[PDB]
Amino acid sequence: SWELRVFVGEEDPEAESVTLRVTGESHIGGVLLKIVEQINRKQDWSDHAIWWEQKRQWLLQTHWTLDKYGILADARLFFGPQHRPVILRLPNRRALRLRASFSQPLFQAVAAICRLLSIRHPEELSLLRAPEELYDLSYHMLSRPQPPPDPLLLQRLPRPSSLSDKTQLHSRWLDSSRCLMQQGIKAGDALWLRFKYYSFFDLDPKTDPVRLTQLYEQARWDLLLEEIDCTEEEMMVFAALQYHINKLSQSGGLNPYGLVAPRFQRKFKAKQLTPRILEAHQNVAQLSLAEAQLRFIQAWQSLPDFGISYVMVRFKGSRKDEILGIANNRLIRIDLAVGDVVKTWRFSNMRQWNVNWDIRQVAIEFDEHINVAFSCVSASCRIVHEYIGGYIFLSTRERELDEDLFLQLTGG
Repeated sequence: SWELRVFVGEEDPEAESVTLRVTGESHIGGVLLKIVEQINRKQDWSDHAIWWEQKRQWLLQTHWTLDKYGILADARLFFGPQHRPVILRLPNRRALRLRASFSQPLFQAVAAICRLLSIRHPEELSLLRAPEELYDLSYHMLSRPQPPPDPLLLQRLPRPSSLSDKTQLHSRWLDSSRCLMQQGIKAGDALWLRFKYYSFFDLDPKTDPVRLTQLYEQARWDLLLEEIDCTEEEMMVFAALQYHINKLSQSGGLNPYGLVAPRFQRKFKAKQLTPRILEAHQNVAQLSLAEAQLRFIQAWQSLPDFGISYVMVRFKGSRKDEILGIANNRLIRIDLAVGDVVKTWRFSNMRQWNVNWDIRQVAIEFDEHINVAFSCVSASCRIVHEYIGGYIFLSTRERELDEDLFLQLTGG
């Protein structure tokens, strides 16, 4: 019969404490009720749990003992709500304040978020942490395209200018087999909701207005912020489509600099840009809003670099860092000295993929005993492993969401 202290403060967690006589045989459900007991307040307690700092783990096993968990008098235990506020930044750039579980595995939290936002197929989306004002929930904000930005915003936001720059984003993906609390996210932090896997199941104009709009917005911002490349001509049709989408949104000058990537803004005068955009607009003026959004997506899907998530890696036996491209059906190896793809491995030929955790190295086996190994320079082994297994999991879809398969394939 010994002494266990549990932190109980809401604002500063460590401000208020409660102290309990616990016997090592004490069950988590018991200690939870003993904590609530020594708190003056009356409220709903059904969301509260204990976070064990040292093991980075929630004590969700109601009927395990402190001994089973390995808790002693030194363990730093935090009693608090499982659900906490986050700022969710949407692909359309708007922010929303939402309640998220800090204890569910991330993919469940994403499924919940997407359920609230009426976005089908949440398995295609995930969350990114912050790099190294606020709106409230509504249909209009989620379903209507957002007006063209100030051109100055485009010129002043950070933009990639090399293949290697494009690896930075992918370091920010959270682990979908783990919970937010486990991954360093605190109440009130910003999380970015993005389409992660460029493999969109059953995307139709009619059924998915929020899904369509958000995907469109993600594609749009990738182009405007030069996350993906396109030609001059391609930019003019992208610009014409944005203009058309926006004009249709409004009724239920042209400012062409609000419609094109900065490299075009700095190359062409607004006067030179307008006629070319109007010209391209002639080819798309007949389309409905949803048809034009789909058209924009399809033209984006046709770009040479489309659908590739770049990760900086070092292949086994290699003396230089190289780029690994992750696409929906394949892995590609890019030699930075060459500038070119030098090797492709098809997912159709993939047998098994693992992380050897002692050397922090991804190892993949292919048909005819072809073996590829590499350490991860940007991102992490967990990121690459999940991305690969995620794609394989999604290719299963033609046939409810088989969560167990997803977790085995992504190494959770």
